Amino acid sequence: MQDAITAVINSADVQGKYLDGAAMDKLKSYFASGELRVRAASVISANAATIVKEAVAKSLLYSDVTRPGGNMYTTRRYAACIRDLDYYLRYATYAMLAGDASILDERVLNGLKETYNSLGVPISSTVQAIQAIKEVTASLVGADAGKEMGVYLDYICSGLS
Amino acid sequence: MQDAITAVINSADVQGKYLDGAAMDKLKSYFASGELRVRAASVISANAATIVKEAVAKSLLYSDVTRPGGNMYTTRRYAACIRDLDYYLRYATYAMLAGDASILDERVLNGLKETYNSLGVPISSTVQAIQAIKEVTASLVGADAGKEMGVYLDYICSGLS
Amino acid sequence: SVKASGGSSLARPQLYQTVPVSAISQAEQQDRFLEGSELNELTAYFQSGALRLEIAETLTQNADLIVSRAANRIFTGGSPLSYLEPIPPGFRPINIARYGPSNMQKSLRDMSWFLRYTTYAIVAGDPNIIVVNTRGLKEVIENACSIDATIVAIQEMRAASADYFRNNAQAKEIVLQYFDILLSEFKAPTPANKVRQGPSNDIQGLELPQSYFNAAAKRQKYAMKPGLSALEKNAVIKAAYRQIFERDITKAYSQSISYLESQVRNGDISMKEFVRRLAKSPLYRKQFFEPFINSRALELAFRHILGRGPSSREEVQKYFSIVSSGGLPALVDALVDSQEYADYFGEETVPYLRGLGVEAQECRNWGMQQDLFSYSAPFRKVPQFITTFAQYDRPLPDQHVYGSGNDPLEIQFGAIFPKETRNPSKRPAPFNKDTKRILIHRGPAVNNQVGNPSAVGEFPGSLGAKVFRLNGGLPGAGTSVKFGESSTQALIRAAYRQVFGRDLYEGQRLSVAEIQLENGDISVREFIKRLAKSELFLKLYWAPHYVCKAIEYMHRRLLGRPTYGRQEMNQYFDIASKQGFYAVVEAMIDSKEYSDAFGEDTVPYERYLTPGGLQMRSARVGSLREDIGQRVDKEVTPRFV
Amino acid sequence: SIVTKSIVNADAEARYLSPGELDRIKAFVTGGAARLRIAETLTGSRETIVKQAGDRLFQKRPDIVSPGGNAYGEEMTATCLRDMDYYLRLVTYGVVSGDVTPIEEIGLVGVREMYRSLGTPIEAVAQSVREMKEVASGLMSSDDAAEASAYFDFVIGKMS
Amino acid sequence: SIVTKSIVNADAEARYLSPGELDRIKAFVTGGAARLRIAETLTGSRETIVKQAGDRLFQKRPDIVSPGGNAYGEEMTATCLRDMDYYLRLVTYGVVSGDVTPIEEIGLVGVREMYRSLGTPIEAVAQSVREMKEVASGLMSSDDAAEASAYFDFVIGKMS
Amino acid sequence: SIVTKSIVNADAEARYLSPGELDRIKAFVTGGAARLRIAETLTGSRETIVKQAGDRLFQKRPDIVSPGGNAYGEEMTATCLRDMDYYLRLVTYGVVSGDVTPIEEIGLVGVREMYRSLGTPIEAVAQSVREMKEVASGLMSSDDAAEASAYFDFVIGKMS
Amino acid sequence: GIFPNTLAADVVPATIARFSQLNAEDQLALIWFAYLEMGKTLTIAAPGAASMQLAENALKEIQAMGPLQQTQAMCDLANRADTPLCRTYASWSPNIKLGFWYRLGELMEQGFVAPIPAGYQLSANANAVLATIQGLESGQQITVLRNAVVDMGFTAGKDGKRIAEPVVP
Amino acid sequence: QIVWQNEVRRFIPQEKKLTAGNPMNFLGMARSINPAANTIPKVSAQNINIEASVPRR
Ligand SMILES: *[C@H](C)[C@H]1/C(=C/c2[nH]c(/C=C3N=C(/C=C4\NC(=O)C(CC)=C4C)C(C)=C\3CCC(=O)O)c(CCC(=O)O)c2C)NC(=O)[C@@H]1C
Ligand SMILES: *[C@H](C)[C@H]1/C(=C/c2[nH]c(/C=C3N=C(/C=C4\NC(=O)C(CC)=C4C)C(C)=C\3CCC(=O)O)c(CCC(=O)O)c2C)NC(=O)[C@@H]1C
Ligand SMILES: *[C@H](C)[C@H]1/C(=C/c2[nH]c(/C=C3N=C(/C=C4\NC(=O)C(CC)=C4C)C(C)=C\3CCC(=O)O)c(CCC(=O)O)c2C)NC(=O)[C@@H]1C
Ligand SMILES: *[C@H](C)[C@H]1/C(=C/c2[nH]c(/C=C3N=C(/C=C4\NC(=O)C(CC)=C4C)C(C)=C\3CCC(=O)O)c(CCC(=O)O)c2C)NC(=O)[C@@H]1C
Ligand SMILES: *[C@H](C)[C@H]1/C(=C/c2[nH]c(/C=C3N=C(/C=C4\NC(=O)C(CC)=C4C)C(C)=C\3CCC(=O)O)c(CCC(=O)O)c2C)NC(=O)[C@@H]1C
Ligand SMILES: *[C@H](C)[C@H]1/C(=C/c2[nH]c(/C=C3N=C(/C=C4\NC(=O)C(CC)=C4C)C(C)=C\3CCC(=O)O)c(CCC(=O)O)c2C)NC(=O)[C@@H]1C
Ligand SMILES: CC1=C(/C=C/C(C)=C/C=C/C(C)=C/C=C/C=C(C)/C=C/C=C(C)/C=C/C2=C(C)C(=O)CCC2(C)C)C(C)(C)CCC1=O
Repeated sequence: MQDAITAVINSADVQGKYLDGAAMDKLKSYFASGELRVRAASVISANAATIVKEAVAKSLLYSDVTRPGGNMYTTRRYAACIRDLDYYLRYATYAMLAGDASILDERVLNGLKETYNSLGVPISSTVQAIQAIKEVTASLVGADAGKEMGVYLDYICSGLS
Repeated sequence: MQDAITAVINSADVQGKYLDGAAMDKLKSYFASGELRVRAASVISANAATIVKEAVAKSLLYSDVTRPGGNMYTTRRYAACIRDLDYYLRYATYAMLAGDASILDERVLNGLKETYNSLGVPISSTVQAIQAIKEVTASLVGADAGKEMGVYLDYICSGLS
Repeated sequence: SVKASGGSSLARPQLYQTVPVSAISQAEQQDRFLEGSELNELTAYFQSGALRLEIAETLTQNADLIVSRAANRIFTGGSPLSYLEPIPPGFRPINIARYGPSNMQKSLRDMSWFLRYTTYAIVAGDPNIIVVNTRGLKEVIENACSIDATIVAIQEMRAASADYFRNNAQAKEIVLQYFDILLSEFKAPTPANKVRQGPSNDIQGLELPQSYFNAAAKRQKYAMKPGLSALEKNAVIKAAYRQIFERDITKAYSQSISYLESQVRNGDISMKEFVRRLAKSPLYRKQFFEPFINSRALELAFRHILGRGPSSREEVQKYFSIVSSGGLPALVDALVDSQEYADYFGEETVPYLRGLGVEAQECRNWGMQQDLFSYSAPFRKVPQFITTFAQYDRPLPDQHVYGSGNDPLEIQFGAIFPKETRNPSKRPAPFNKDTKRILIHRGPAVNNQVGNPSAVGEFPGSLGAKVFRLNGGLPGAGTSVKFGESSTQALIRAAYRQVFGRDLYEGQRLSVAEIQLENGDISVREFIKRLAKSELFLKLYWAPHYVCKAIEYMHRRLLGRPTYGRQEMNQYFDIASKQGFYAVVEAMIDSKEYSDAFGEDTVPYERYLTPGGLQMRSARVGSLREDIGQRVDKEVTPRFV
Repeated sequence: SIVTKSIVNADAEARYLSPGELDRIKAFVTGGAARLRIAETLTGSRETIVKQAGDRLFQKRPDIVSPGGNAYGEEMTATCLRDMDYYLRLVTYGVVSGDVTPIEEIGLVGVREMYRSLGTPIEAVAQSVREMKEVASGLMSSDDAAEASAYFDFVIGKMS
Repeated sequence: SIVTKSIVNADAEARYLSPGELDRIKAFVTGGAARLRIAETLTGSRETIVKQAGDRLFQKRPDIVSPGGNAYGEEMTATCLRDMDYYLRLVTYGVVSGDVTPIEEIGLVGVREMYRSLGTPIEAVAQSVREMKEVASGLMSSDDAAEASAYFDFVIGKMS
Repeated sequence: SIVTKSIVNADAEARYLSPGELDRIKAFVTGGAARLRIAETLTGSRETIVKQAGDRLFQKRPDIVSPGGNAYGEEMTATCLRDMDYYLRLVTYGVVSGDVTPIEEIGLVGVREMYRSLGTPIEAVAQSVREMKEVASGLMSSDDAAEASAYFDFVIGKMS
Repeated sequence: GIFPNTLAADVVPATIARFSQLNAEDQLALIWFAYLEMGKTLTIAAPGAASMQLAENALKEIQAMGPLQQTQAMCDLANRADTPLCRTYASWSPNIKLGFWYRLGELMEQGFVAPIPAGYQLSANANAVLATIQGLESGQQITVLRNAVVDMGFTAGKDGKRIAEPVVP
Repeated sequence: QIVWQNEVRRFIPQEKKLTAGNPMNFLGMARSINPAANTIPKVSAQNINIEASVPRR
């Protein structure tokens, strides 16, 4: 994967040119936002389980997916769904810390759509659950950090779309 | 393995007490020596191959071990001896950084004497080569960090005896 | 002779399968209690047991008649029963006189043996014994025994045996089914042996008769497939954890890597890739890499990834090089990507311990693999494969004849031996009755009694230990300030330090012996004999130890040297068997060598060391001489100075 | 601690520590006075933290100390507070170490199996750690309170 | 970078960044100003460093530029100094990133194989890197020079 | 116990247990209810036995609780009573086992070394055991008293 | 060394805690006046029951330094100050420390060490604590004094204090 | 009735609890005995005549 810093390094090294004013500006921009990224990651780690719980309460429970015939019916499948959601949250936190969506594109979005289609995981309800996670995280971490997390959660949702 | 910090924590935990003044003093001493430890480790890493080279030239070359019938005869055996010295230097550096010899017992010494006896590796020659490593490292790293490295190299030597 | 031993532990291959063993092993190999399935099998088998024992009783009672009917149908021209130890087109009766007495004996024995093993199979509830010992018997006996004749005899025995069971279709059906299995298996041709080819040129190829595999307990095999039910996938993952980590750490400690499990159960990664990533994980690193030196870590890794221990010196050499170069990831990658791994487990199958009964076994790593497969393997830290393989190629080590555990530390006081079970380190070597251990004299080398047998007793001077002698006269042999009190008491305390290693606590000294020595009534030899035979010596140094450990420590204290080999050890041990501790002490102190080395006035002392003891003393940094084991360059001032 | 973590990581790869790892150790070593200060604060207020947190917990979840609860009795309540004190001590270990490894190795590996065997509800233990976190944060500055709350919430998340 | 390494470590254990890891990241990213200043110094004065290092190298090891040597000739010297400039670029990348991963994966994994193919003495290349380190240090402040010395030493050691 | 001492003797001569040793073990076995009654009586009233014995001792030997005496001071007297408690417990073990080996191996081997190092007058330790024996004998019947007094006498002799 | 009685809610721990409440001046003056009270109302000393050789050298040094240096050394002992002699003092057992203070008092009474300032009078709280100690038994008194002087000198880890008693110039 | 408030108020650290063999366990008993120290004995080695006072049994 690449974070912001290594992404800049790769972009420069492809052309064999030293770090210039533009690359320096990007690196400074990432270096400035590090404190906010780290604090948002700390908060997200503090309330990961709570975030997932509230998200599923808002988006999934008392729906079709939870009743017999729904794909969140059995306890095994409910646990699998909660595990998918906290995986999404944790990898979104990774991407936000790195300031780059590459980690999502490989260690999360690699055949995931094919897997869900083959197993019958409803993509629409998964997207709605991730949107609930986005809303809860934004309300719990702030506005700027909220949209920073929302960028990567939307990246995951688009990867599933 | 345990480092100095974990060593003091575990000595407190086995008795089920909080960290008192003496333990805090030990932790302060380790934090005060950490800068010197890191600098010495960087220096040793930069010159590891040179350190072993000069120690071998100082102790083992042009002696019995390298002539036909000596344990270092044949290129395979020469290379094996060299990389045993590389092991000892790397693990002594680990122990110096940690300020604790626990790693040496765990990943160097436990069963090494029996292995050398089964292979017929001369132990006294190995100790002399390690002492040469100590002298070269001290000349490269300084007197005090050299003494600290000597502590763990001598620990390895005593474990071999 | 062979120069090393990998150890030998009792091996118990399964001779045949029985219903309780089948069910209990089915539960036990999965690390769980017996469930409804296995318990129900046990209930049904136990219920049928009464009927089965009835069948066995009736057949053993009438075995004579059944065998007689078989022998009469099969043989012609005489009475086969003179000495007891549907029709194939080619069947013809066999003549007793022509066929011969030895072959007639084998015919009758084989018929009775078939009936006996049929009753065994009835009782066991499984025909596995019959299949095992009958598939391929035909080819074993074609050339001296008629196959048509044997078939007709077995058919006659089957009919006669079933004739006793008009009861109902419970006894008759069982007897008929087991005899039908016997018939079809005797008619079977010999199956090919299972070949275990050498993965490389340093490992030999082997083969195992298929009957041996059929008898042994079958290894349960887990394969991850996309279509398995969720419960089956759970069982497969648990098996993978049991293999790689040696137990179910998820059940025990909730330790798990969830994303790897999700990937493998989805089919994103194969079981091979799952094994690769699990064995690289910090969990595996902490449990089976960090606690061990690389030499032992690679042996454990071979267990976990290939289901076997190292096979040769070359293999351990190669893989220790690999782990030296690239550490744990390189080791795991080399093992998992090996042609051998893919040959056995492929992409889907969880690795399994192969060992005895699953395939042909090698002699060269027999004991080491026995030890490696034990659940106590993680607590052996000393490498066992590199050590044993290296010792094969070299002469006998410096070691007690009965093993390394019988060598105490050569310290001033204390009888410290390695404990066989604590941090297992045993190093068996085949010393025959005539070997002699090379000992290092504490003194001038040329005074070693091997090269200079008349040097015995020559005091070692500055090169050896201090020697205490009652050379001066004893006091009262009135007046105060008689100087002969300090020397005699120094000798008494020296004798205590020699026999026990250190001085005793107050109240422990044998005061009567001391006064009887100080009064000239006994000699120094007699006093040390009293010390050695004292109840204190028994409690300290004889009682708490293996008999031969006690003898070895005794020999070191009294004769000042370890034993040379099996001759001394055997004589003292035999005395221990016959007479006991006091007689052993007597034998040591009344021996000729004691008299030669120590008279009636010399306190014993350390006269010799093993190489290990000397190395312990003289190889430390503060005691290691500068000229030992290294090139000493002469330092000269530079010529330009 | 970061020192052991990096040493283990390097050892598994048969290599010396990279310059980045050594600089991380350097930064951790320099920034140790604040950690020791937070730990000294926590250990100074030990009994107060444990008692206040236990009072809050038993107020919030009376079923734990009512009939049929796992903590019902003079000895059972004392044992529950003893566990609270254990986990406070581990949190101080984590703060001093600058790492959660001492906490995890002493009191989180297999904790679910232990408390399942004992019959204790694990989520109530997590609540107890939450109360201890609140009490401890009340006695510290905002930065120090957040630094300690990091380890408190690590324990809480692992226990629920 | 240190951030990617920490994220990889955390993902290997299926967990969020620990409080200690987050503290290390925060310390690293607050110190980004010094790293950027050192990188700017190396970038702006690349020509002086490479020229002086090459001159001192050729004076120290004329056999390399002597007839028969790999660097002999105008074009061979131009290529050799191009390589030295490339390694300066790698050093600046490493200084900015906080670790040696970019250097490792751009121009140091398999260096021995490539130069053996080309017949170039790896000893001489490491010596050239040493000359670059000396010139850059003399051109820069003591703390900054020491900071760059770690990455220069990593390049030299893995190139020897 | 007696079984272990007899076993050690029989094994030291490479022989099975003799008729005499067997009958001795048998007698210790079947007549084993009185031993446990004596042990229970000694264990029940350990507080009073040790307190009364200590009072008697300080009356007989006030020097040890006077300036320059080992037991001078509250803490020193507390430790003295603790030592007496140790010896009473050991006496009970000896009574139960039908042998003096456990007493010997727990509190007599090297006892003179320990008390010489501590500065404690050992004869006063034997006197304190004398007081404990007297009190315990007052607390039991005649035959039980004799049986306990034998082992108390063993301990007293070993410090006299 | 020997186990100290610190907090038990009894007369001996209570008096020990009270002595710990007193200032450095109060504590040092209290032990001086207790020394003057030893043998009549407080328990006598028995220095043969302490390995006083361990203190010998230290005492010699005190008997060699000048009167101002002597008073400063005693003040340093009472102030928990970090000096070589304070560390030496702290390394001893309670009996040795108490016998060391006893020998200091003997020397002052004999003049070899700087005496108390002329016409000095004990304070209120210090006198109350001293009267309490006089009210206790001999064994209780020795325990109280032992625990009084055990914490003097310098020991690493522990720290604090703000008042101090520099000199009497 | 069992009241958990009483136990909470009565909390004691585990490591501070006395275990077997601790001489602190005999502090109460030692106080109760209250051993009587001997009186300050007035002895003067100067005024003793060794030859006369030493027993001549
Ligand atoms: C009753 C003894 C306890 C209790 C129950 C309770 N459950 C919920 C909500 C849900 N329960 C389930 C469980 C299952 N769904 C299944 O399909 C199966 C497998 C056969 C099980 C066991 C689920 C999935 C939910 C979510 C709701 C949904 O249907 O989507 C609640 C409501 C909680 C809330 O706050 O919303 C309750 C009350 N609660 C107790 O206290 C009892 C111990
Ligand atoms: C000559 C063509 C080149 C050369 C040679 C050179 N070698 C050494 C030193 C050693 N050479 C060996 C070699 C071997 N030992 C073995 O066991 C085997 C297999 C049989 C080999 C090939 C060893 C071990 C040494 C070390 C010295 C010793 O034997 O004790 C030197 C000396 C280097 C120094 O600085 O001391 C030299 C000069 N050198 C060249 O330049 C030629 C290309
Ligand atoms: C060099 C100073 C001396 C020397 C060394 C030497 N060693 C070997 C062979 C081996 N050394 C090891 C060592 C280790 N195993 C571990 O797990 C660790 C702990 C980190 C160490 C250091 C091993 C396992 C081997 C065996 C490798 C193999 O299987 O071939 C040799 C070669 C022996 C041989 O027969 O090939 C040599 C020469 N020899 C000297 O004379 C020097 C004093
Ligand atoms: C929850 C919002 C929805 C839901 C989820 C659900 N998913 C599965 C099964 C799988 N999910 C994954 C995804 C991942 N595994 C990984 O390792 C990672 C990368 C970090 C991801 C994103 C996979 C691979 C599977 C298959 C294997 C496995 O089960 O782990 C299920 C179970 C499906 C089944 O048929 O058993 C469920 C229930 N389901 C819903 O209805 C929600 C909308
Ligand atoms: C005291 C500070 C610690 C301690 C000590 C302790 N040691 C033992 C037993 C032995 N000690 C030795 C030591 C030596 N033998 C030698 O030859 C040398 C050099 C001369 C030494 C130092 C030995 C061999 C033993 C065993 C044999 C014997 O004791 O005679 C014990 C007793 C253990 C037992 O029950 O066997 C003890 C208690 N213990 C502590 O707790 C202190 C930290
Ligand atoms: C001579 C060619 C080389 C040499 C020899 C040397 N040996 C020793 C010491 C001993 N030699 C032996 C050997 C044996 N004892 C036996 O019983 C047997 C079996 C028949 C053998 C081979 C022993 C045991 C010793 C130790 C002393 C003793 O004799 O008991 C030395 C002295 C070492 C010292 O440090 O004193 C030496 C010098 N040394 C060389 O350099 C030659 C190549
Ligand atoms: C029985 C027995 C014993 C017990 C022995 C015992 C009980 C020993 C107890 C001995 C005692 C009570 C010693 C106290 C000495 C006090 C001194 C020297 C203080 C001087 C103060 C000064 C100079 C202060 C001056 C001052 C300065 C300058 C100021 O700043 C202003 C005022 C102020 C006054 C404060 C032993 C322990 C030996 C052994 C065991 C055993 O059983």
